[PDB]
Amino acid sequence: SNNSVPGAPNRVSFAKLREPLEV
Amino acid sequence: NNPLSGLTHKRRLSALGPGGLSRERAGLEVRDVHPSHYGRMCPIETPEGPNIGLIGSLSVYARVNPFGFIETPYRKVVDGVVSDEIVYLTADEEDRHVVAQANSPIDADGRFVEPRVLVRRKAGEVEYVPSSEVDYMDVSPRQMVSVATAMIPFLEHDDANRALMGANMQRQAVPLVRSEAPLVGTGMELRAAIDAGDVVVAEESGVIEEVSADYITVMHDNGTRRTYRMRKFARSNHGTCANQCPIVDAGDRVEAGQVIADGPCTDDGEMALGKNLLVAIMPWEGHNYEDAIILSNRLVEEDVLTSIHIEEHEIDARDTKLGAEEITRDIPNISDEVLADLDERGIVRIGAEVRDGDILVGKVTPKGETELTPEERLLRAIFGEKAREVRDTSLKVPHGESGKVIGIRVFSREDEDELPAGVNELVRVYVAQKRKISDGDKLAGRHGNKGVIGKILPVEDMPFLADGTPVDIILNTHGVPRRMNIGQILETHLGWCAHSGWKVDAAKGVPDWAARLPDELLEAQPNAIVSTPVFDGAQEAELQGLLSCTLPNRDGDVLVDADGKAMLFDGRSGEPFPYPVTVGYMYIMKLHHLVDDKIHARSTGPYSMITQQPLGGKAQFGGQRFGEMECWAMQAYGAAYTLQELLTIKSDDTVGRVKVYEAIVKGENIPEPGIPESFKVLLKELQSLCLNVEVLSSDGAAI
Amino acid sequence: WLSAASFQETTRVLTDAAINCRSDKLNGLKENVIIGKLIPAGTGINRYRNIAVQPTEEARAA
Amino acid sequence: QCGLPKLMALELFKPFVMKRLVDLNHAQNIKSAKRMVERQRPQVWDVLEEVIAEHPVLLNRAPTLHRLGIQAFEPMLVEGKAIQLHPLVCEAFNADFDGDQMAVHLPLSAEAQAEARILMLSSNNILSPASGRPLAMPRLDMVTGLYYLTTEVPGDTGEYQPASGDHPETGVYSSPAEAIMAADRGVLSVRAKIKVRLTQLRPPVEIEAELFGHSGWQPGDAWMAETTLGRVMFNELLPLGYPFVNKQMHKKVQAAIINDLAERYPMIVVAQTVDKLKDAGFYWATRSGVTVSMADVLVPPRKKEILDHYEERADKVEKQFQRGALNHDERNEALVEIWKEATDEVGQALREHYPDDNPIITIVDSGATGNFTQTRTLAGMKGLVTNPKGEFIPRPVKSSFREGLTVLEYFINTHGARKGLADTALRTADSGYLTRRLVDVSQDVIVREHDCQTERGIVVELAERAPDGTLIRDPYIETSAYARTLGTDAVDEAGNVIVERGQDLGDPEIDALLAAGITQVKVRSVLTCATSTGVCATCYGRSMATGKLVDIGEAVGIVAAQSIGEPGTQLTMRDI
Amino acid sequence: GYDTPLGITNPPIDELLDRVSSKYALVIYAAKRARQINDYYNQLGEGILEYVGPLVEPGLQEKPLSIALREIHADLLEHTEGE
Amino acid sequence: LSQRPTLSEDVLTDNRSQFVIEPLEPGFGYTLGNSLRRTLLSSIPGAAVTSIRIDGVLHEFTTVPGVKEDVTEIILNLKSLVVSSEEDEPVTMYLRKQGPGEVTAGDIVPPAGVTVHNPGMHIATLNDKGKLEVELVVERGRGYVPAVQNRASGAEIGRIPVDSIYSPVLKVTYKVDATRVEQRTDFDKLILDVETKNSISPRDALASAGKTLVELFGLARELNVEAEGI
Amino acid sequence: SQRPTLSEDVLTDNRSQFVIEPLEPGFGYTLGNSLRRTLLSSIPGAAVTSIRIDGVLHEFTTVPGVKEDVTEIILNLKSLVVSSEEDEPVTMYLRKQGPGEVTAGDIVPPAGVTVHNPGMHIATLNDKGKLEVELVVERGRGYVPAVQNRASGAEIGRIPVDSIYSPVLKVTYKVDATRVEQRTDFDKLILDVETKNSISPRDALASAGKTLVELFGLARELN
Ligand SMILES: [Mg+2]
Ligand SMILES: [Zn+2]
Repeated sequence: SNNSVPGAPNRVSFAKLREPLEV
Repeated sequence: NNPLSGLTHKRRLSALGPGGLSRERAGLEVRDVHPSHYGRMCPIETPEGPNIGLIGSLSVYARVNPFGFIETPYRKVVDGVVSDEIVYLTADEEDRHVVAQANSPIDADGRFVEPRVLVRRKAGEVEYVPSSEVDYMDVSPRQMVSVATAMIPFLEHDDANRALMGANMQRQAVPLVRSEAPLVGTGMELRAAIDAGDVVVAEESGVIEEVSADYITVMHDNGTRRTYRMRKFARSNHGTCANQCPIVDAGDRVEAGQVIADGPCTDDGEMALGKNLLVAIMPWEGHNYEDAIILSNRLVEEDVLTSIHIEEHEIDARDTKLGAEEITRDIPNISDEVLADLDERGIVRIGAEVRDGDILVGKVTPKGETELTPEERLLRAIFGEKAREVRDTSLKVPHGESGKVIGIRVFSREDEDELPAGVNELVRVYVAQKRKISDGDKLAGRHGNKGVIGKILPVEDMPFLADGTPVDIILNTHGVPRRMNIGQILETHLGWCAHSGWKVDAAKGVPDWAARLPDELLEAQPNAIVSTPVFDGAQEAELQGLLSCTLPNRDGDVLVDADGKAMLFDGRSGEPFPYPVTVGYMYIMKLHHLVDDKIHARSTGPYSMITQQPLGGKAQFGGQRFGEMECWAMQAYGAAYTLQELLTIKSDDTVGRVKVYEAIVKGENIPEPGIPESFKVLLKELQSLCLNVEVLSSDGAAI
Repeated sequence: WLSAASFQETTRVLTDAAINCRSDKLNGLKENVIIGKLIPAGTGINRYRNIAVQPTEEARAA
Repeated sequence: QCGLPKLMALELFKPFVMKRLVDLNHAQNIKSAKRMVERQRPQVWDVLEEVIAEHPVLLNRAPTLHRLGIQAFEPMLVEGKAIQLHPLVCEAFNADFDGDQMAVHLPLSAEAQAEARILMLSSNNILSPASGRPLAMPRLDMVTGLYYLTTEVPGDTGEYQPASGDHPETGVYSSPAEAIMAADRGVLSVRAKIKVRLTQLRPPVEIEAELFGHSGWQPGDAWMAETTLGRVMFNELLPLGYPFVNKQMHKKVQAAIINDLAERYPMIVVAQTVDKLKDAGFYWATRSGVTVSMADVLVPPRKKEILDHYEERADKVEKQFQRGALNHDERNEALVEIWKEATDEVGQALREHYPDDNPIITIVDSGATGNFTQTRTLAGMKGLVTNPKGEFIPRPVKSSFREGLTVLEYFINTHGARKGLADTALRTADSGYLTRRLVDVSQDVIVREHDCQTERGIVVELAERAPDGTLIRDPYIETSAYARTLGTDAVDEAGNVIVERGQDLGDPEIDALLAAGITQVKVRSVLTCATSTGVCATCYGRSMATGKLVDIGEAVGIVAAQSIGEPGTQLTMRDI
Repeated sequence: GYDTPLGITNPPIDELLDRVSSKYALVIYAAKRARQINDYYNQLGEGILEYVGPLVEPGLQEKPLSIALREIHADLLEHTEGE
Repeated sequence: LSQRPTLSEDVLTDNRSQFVIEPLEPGFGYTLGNSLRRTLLSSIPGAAVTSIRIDGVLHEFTTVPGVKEDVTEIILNLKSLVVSSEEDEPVTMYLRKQGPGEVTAGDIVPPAGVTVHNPGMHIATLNDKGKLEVELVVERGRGYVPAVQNRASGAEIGRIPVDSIYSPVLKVTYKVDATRVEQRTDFDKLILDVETKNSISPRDALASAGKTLVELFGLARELNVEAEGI
Repeated sequence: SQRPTLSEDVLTDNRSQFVIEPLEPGFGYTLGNSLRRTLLSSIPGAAVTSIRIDGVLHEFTTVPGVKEDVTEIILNLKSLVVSSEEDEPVTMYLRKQGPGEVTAGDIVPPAGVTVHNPGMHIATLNDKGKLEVELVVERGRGYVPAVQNRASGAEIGRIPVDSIYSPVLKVTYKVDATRVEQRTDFDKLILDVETKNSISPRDALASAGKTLVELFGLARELN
């Protein structure tokens, strides 16, 4: 799971770039 | 107003206040965008009124160092290779290097793919650069926006005006009674929701002991138990409702730092400011003409846009020298039926629906001791009812409110409650109604496309789809190409694709238009929630290709074509429309401009002793003001009698208003407007300054 | 003088007025509003405000 | 009419409801009756209908820039909590429908009521005071409707065909009812070239002269029109006996028709035909098929080809900056010329590529709304965007808003939009100040007498004769010498008079005066009156709202101040 | 030739303006007569009856002003312009 | 569940009449409206001219020698000839005239079963010294049937196809207003408008279309027994 | 050629298609639009008008030992499907104590009141809480605001509810035409009805047919 949050419902993403640092 | 509004309120950069430049003193250059805000203060988000540019909002990644400057993180490219270590730079340190943007093509090593990179140099300068002169690079292509801006799908497709109204408007959405997250959204909403603090998170890891509506009890692996309350129907500051709902099922394993309850506006731990609605873009017999909106009755019957609004009113028992007031059940000259709702205490019992004018708290002041009037001695003598030492000042329901009495609260001197100096008991009362949407409430999408609902059709009149689903909202065409923001059309297309699910042609191979499409996206199940970040979402070719692979309907057929247009049937006529209309889904929110708040009328009322004009206010049904350009309008008409009527008997002259009211109730002609009582006062004041003013008649003699 | 006294320098204007013992007529909308008397334009001028209406003699009741 | 929330029209008329409510005897005493209206008892609504049956009310929306900003409507009752405006008064009230709010005022006296019902009912102020043009005319969607209902599509369905040889000729219809039946079975498109024979619509002025011999034309006679069924459908609406229009219903043309109606007919006729136009327009705007989808916006086919040539040109200017032959500022100048020219090119290309049937072309092209530049930025490049100073940035945004802008283009672009917002928010108040000064200066100017009888007039130049031949009508006569009443008698080069002294001017007489061959006339204006107070009517000219002589007692001064000071929020700049 | 007028728009304002001298005059003209017709209903029970009742036939629950304009259209009244 | 009945008024002119139907259950305005219009225009039987046959016409574009009108004008005038017939077979009637002057509609001598309802209609204006002979074929039908949908069945040298108005009714329009029945004020008032040919009356055609529609909705009513009370 | 027109039936358990033919040309869309418009608004049904939770005074509160609050329970009850035969308000009961989900098929109806989806989810019960409700079922048509309980003036314990007594769900149609040049020109309407399992499709179509024969019975009359 790419998302940091434990049990977050997942959204497929139209992300072309990987994010280096989390918000 | 909701989670997003609070989180935005706390991240605010205000320019005004004690110890700063004035609002009138700040030149027009202080208020506009500066090339050094990039990545610290959002250029898009700002208030729209007269404080434009004077209140910004802290950017997403920006953070403040000790001294008091705002820093933004970069990553550093030593020699054309991008590092994983990140440095926070201030605005003056950043001016000394060369910063390349997050869209630069990168290898897997971090090697720069092209010879020349686009970069920002010094202040307000953009230029290509050979790959060696590149020192830093941006964290994320959405580094330059705020938190509210970050939740606008297809934000690089709108203009700055409509983007501004979109960001601005999201923080005035009313939380509904149910929430669903948007079918198309930014990666921003899970993060924003968890941070803004209105979801309950789980502190440790453990197993759910027991779930209530009131509390969750967690069992740690350590052995000790943590119980979380959920405040139920709290009156938040802005009259909307706050509600927390345990989201997890009983006997489950919860990770540390996981969502456990769903605050107002949050679904599943997600910033949900509206609902998903089936929209079709066309004009429909001038009911949505000029930016109004046509709503389908299904919403009002299903409660899709119902809200809960909780009021409070407060009255108290303060000492006067004539005596100490008191809050008590019996009240002189009020029948028994009217006082049925109050109890023995004087306060209305919890759950009795109150129409306006009703009594909520029954209080009596010890009436100022005058003599008992003789006419009143015979009037009260024939019946034998004494006007006691007390007049009646009971708390009453203002006009235009209704609902139930959910909770009352009282402060006393005996309880040991802290009280204000000179008051013995304070009483508040909460009344909560449940609003369904109707005419004259404001709706808005996310791209600053506001609107009032001008009509609600009955379910069987909405243009309906080839399989008999009627659309829900009919948004006119003429405001899309004029605002110059087409993010809403793309949000609709993508939205329809999220509704039906899709399956690309991957058996023959992957078609070219989906080369860079992620693998999890090749094939979605109906009603799958996608995310498209800001400045990095679905491209055009990818959207258009997604509209050819939409899953066929449960009847077997496919409803929207390669363009996104569908065939609609007219509910009234029953014919098909002569062309395909664009249907699809959209995310609509119910703003906080409701017709029940913003309606006041006033035939007469209570005046103010000194100015002698009708007493203002929305809460005392004050009269509405008649400025000076309305007088110039009057005089350009030649309407002498209307303007002379407004200026005299409708505001100032007491004699006039009494005579007009009386003549109207009596059923005779209203007196023809003469000379204001104000005139004689102007003359008494000019006669005070030893000037001598006389009035001359036609002949030349005084009067 | 009645119109002048409302714009600025009330005391000055009034002083010159009161020495001169000058009388201003009430042509003009500004002055007329200030006193509160019907403004002399449209349905305010005297060749409209003073009308009489009789039922025509030819009209003979039942 | 107008629509009035019944919960608010109960409060507003409260005393009247009380009088009628003790009159009925529902309440024993008036004081008790007032109590009854406070509890909204079910008997009061029946009375509150009677009370507002024939009362007038004043609607108003601030800020009032001009006199038509306050207008009087006869109120009807509605459920709900929103006031209901008629769609044709958003031009004058300046009202969108996205949260605006309106005052309601109730004239109480007999005098008040009368003059609100005669002097400022909406059905009386169809023509704008500032100019003799109609404000309350079909406007935003109705223009799309009546544009789609009058387009003639060549090659459409059931379209007329001339028969050669054995085959019969189709597409000729005996009556309008017959072509409606044909277009309901589906053999006929609402807009194909068909040859009807019409009997209830006066033929055009060129055809009437030869078909009916200039002996007249009367309802009941038949002449063969050669139009599309939509245009016949459109002539159904405008008043009876009006000659038959037969061209595409652009917004200019609807304007021309409404003026032609307003100066040749009573006010009730215009007031009704405008309404039949509004309704038939709303009907057709729906079946018009104007929608915006992502496949509608087209990107121009050779934009890639154009931006390479131009971008390379600017590259040459850049190399000349490195040489040092062009100063920094001169480099700015050259760049701004390059990208201005390139934005022009892409704009034009995009205009050629677009089909005529496209909704993005059509919604703007009929004059319904919008402007071609916005369509350009939507489909081609956004072009040069300006600074926080107002000066152009030598960098040019090169992505369409359909495409998406790069974070950098977007940031660069914020400036112009934000500064536009603040500066419009300044313009409105500043214009308001200009209006206040302009009211104070001419507070005194009123129509005092009917005719001061001078002989001094302005000289107006009616048309500037071409040196090569004949004459050329001046561009702005409709502003210069139209309401003007003729100051002297208009002697021509022959002994005869083409227009006489004291007769108002109008386009029939301006065209007579023009065909005569006299280029200048001396008219009678406010600049040369000779009255003690204000101006006399005969030499102020006709009025603008009415279309007749201005009334003795009107306050033309305040009206002219409104006029000049109101379109000040639409002025802009882009040295002096 | 026109559609039949409805509501407050009847009677047509052109035919009204034909009787009266100028647009402003029709207002005072109407409001005085309507004031009278309002007075007649209170002088009728008791007192001097110097004002003449509503001339053309008044429909039910019609306002005085409407009766007024209705009878200005019938040429039942005459006015003397101001001084 | 009870509903108050509804009554229809009639306002009359020569052949046109307005009907009004009030007061209807909210939202039934269009329900009854569009279908009632389509039945009035589409359903009722009637008889019209279908094909003409003019004597000295080789091909169509010519004009019949010695007439003022055109083949197309002649066809439009015949297309307006109001006819009634009580037989199903395609009857044939001739028309002949001579000398100077006008040839009106009453001038055809119809065989049994055919009545011309406006005999004062104008067909053509003949100059002097010529005789015209035209043959007409009358048929029964419904609604509007184009001639092109008829076209040429088989081959003929001098046949002409003529669009057919099988209709008693000519133009039906309607509008739906909101009427205040009670304090609710959502009830609907339909305003129908019907203008017919000479051969039927509007107050009669409305009854015809109403019976047709009752027999059509009757089927769904035949499916089961579920009450609805007045 | 004149043939009377009759409608065929195509079966599926909850939603059936119908076939009406032949018809006059162009007449198919309007006819089907009528049947549709009647179906969606005017079939008699039944629903729940007012509920009564024991231990609750109004909608804006909770119960001890329930997972959801009162508004949530009401929002589940809006999906109940209840068919009633009597003509006057009838009362149902619902009692469930201890651990476990409580579902729609736990109501104890009177004689003549059925609950057609007895597997619908109402609420979840913790071990601490025991739920007890009484409901009132009246039969109407269309949709009805909840406020209509408040002007009655009943006791404090009673909550009004919204009422949707519509038993149709999804109605559509499609018109298959024949446009040949010969006389064989006719329209073929194909309707489609889908109900809530409270009444069958043929049954709803029957009620709407009845309605329309009534509304045309006064308007076919000779003038
Ligand atoms: Mg607005
Ligand atoms: Zn003059």
